[PDB]
Amino acid sequence: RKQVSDGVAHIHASFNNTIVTITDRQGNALGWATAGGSGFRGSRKSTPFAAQVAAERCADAVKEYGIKNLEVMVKGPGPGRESTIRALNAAGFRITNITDVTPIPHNGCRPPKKRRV
Amino acid sequence: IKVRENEPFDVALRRFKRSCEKAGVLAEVRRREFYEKPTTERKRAKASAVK
Amino acid sequence: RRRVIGQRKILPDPKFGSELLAKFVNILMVDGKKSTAESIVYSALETLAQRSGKSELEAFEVALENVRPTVEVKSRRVGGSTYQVPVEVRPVRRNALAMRWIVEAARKRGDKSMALRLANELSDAAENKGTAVKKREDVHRMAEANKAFA
RNA sequence: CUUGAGUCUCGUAGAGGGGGGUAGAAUUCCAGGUGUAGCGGUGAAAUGCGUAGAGAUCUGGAGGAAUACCGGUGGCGAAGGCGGCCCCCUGGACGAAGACUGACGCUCAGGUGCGAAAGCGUGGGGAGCAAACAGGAUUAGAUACCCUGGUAGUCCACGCCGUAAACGAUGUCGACUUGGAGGUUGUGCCCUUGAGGCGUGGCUUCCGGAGCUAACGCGUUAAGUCGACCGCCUGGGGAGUACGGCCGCAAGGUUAAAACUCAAAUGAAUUGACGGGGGCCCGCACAAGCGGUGGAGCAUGUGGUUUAAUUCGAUGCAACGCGA
Ligand SMILES: [Mg+2]
Ligand SMILES: [Mg+2]
Ligand SMILES: [Mg+2]
Ligand SMILES: [Mg+2]
Ligand SMILES: [Mg+2]
Ligand SMILES: [Mg+2]
Ligand SMILES: [Mg+2]
Ligand SMILES: [Mg+2]
Ligand SMILES: [Mg+2]
Repeated sequence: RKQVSDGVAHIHASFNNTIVTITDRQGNALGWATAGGSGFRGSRKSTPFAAQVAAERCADAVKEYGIKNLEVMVKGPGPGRESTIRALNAAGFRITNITDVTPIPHNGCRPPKKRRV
Repeated sequence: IKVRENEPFDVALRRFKRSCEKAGVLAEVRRREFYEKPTTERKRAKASAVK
Repeated sequence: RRRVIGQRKILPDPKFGSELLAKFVNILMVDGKKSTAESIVYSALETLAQRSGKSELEAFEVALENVRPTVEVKSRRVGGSTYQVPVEVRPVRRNALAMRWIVEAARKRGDKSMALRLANELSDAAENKGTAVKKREDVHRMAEANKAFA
């Protein structure tokens, strides 16, 4: 509705869910879409496919924003982390620079115990 | 990691990503530390590396 | 199990010389009554041919087209998790399943005599109407919705 | 007297120690911009957080703890233990040539001091994790494992506590005893013409011979062959318990029995069996299909119930149209 012609694509590929938020280079959320919020839940929403079917739905918003091309901001493991890209890259959206913003602490915080079964 | 390609051919080149960061330095920290497991469990790798 | 069979060849349609159409008679063939059975196969087969205008084997495959499953899910118990991993079905299996469904559904179509059941239910498939075409699509829905595993 | 020990000169490497700085990565929190209906979590969930606008995303800021990569069979240390970088104060180990003192050594009950973590005191600090505790789920139950929160504590300063599978489960010092492979750092030499090659010291992994061992195994870093000194063991349970002494703020530590009771307890290795161990296979075992049972009427066998008697026997798969 403002025609930005281009922005950036954020992907929060978590181990349980994946979400894609397209925003102008400034960092202002233009349009977002999440796997879970796309029907399938639990086991199904945490699959690679889920990210794709969900991601494509994000473009269904940030596209009518004049957007032509965009970058890639991937962080965290889990599926879709790679899938999400192809969706956009193939959704006509001209790609450009793929970057892995995945955080990596040089040893600072102590992770939680948990997981013990 | 940073990656920019010239000419639209659609190639991820996800190499530079997993060629260092990604999992490992992540999957390792995904859950509670080791505290003891490193000075031992981790040092038992040679028990396999030696042969 | 670990064996390696080949293919139990069948008498190519006892009236059209078509192996494919032949087994179709075997499916409906019950209690070794290959005679009484096939007698119901051709009747509804020729009837539908006369009604559809085109030959039996024609409307046969045609109506079968809408009953041919392209893919299906399979059970795989790997670690207490019984995932229904989907996977496309080979050719011979595709048509095979179809014929089975057609008969099964026809046998309980609820008409008066099998002749009508088979024939009538055979047409419904040609235009995607009877359970035949339904099962196919219903099964395809299992997949895709499970394609995450695929 | 000089080979033991030590002193000097000169270098050698180092997460060795005390103190003070300091950088970047991330976490959480606060503020605001953008944006909208989810997020989070699991095996599923649910609690929980979201329209009072979360999550995601961007900007600024607050703070605490820990230093990815280098990094290892690595290095240092008496032991515990010790990892970013910078400086300051500081201890030890090693080689080199020699110069020097001249047996000044080794060991050591008691004694002295150092001592992981948890814990205790006072006063600070507090992001993340997390006993307790609180919900939610699981279950027959589940005061647990799992999820959502979360206090002590963890961090700091000074003091206390002295324990650990404080482990190489292997006291210290010295001397001899075939080898092979590799890491670490010092030093002598070689067209150094090279990292290349040869030697020769300290340390350290791995394999292993002789011999030792109950066997497993150890093996010039011994558990081999000897010497000097010390500590400790004398069946299992009761029991590192009681009592008393000492120590302690306390939690408790330490020294340390008896009655009674059993004929074992124990080490290693062997064979087999089993594993919600692993690898490779087979059977209509599964999957792939067709038809059945379980519902129905009746036959029939069986338990039961009854009976004067309901003759006796078969009662996981291997009993129940079975001996009949
Ligand atoms: Mg918890
Ligand atoms: Mg402490
Ligand atoms: Mg305290
Ligand atoms: Mg050492
Ligand atoms: Mg050996
Ligand atoms: Mg034993
Ligand atoms: Mg067989
Ligand atoms: Mg079966
Ligand atoms: Mg059936």
